Amino acid sequence: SVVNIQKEIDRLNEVAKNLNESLIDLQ
Amino acid sequence: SVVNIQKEIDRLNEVAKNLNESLIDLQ
Amino acid sequence: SVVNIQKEIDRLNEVAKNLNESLIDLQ
Amino acid sequence: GIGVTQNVLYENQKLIANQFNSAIGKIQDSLSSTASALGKLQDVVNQNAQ
Amino acid sequence: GIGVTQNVLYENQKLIANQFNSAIGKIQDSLSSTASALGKLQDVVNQNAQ
Amino acid sequence: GIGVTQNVLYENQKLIANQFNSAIGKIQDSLSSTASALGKLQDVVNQNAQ
Repeated sequence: SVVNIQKEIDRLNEVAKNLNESLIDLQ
Repeated sequence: SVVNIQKEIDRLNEVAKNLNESLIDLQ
Repeated sequence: SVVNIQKEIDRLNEVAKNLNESLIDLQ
Repeated sequence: GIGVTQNVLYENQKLIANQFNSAIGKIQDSLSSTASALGKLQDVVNQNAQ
Repeated sequence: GIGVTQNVLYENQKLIANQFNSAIGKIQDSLSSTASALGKLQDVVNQNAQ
Repeated sequence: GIGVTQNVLYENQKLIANQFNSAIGKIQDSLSSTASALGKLQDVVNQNAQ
């Protein structure tokens, strides 16, 4: 049997990037 | 051999839910 | 085939520990 | 004067809270995705072992 | 008056810090659980390959 | 007096923001590591199935 977890992987990489938008701007 | 990681999975789903209690209430 | 994900595991355990340094000191 | 400064501090607090809540929501999604992927792997590893 | 407003802002900061620290603790637990699950999977995948 | 208290509150906000940003950076790294490990597992599980 094969496993398909690509949607989960894609989402983790997406959040790893878009957490940049949650950073607090010191300036 | 079989793998048993159900306790870890349960804990991840538990924290995914109970992080609701860590949210800051704007009101 | 074998899998090698030890560097990822090491990093997760490292961050689990060094997040202590990101805590806000109430005192 | 002081009321302007009070409001600057209050607006900062609202920004901190909104950014924090946004991050927590994204982290919650990530934890559900991690759990989902791990359960799928557990199932297939065990199916192939059997 | 201003001292009431100062205290409102300070209590908000204590709330922000306590909620943040609570979330970090839960996230730390989640990272340890993720690492634990991944190591168990690595071990069994490699055992079955061998 | 009030300006001292205003500055105490402002320094607290800068601390909260810096600690939060630090934690988010570490969590981002952790999510990339999790995704990386999961993709490696998916690949090898499927290779051994085939």
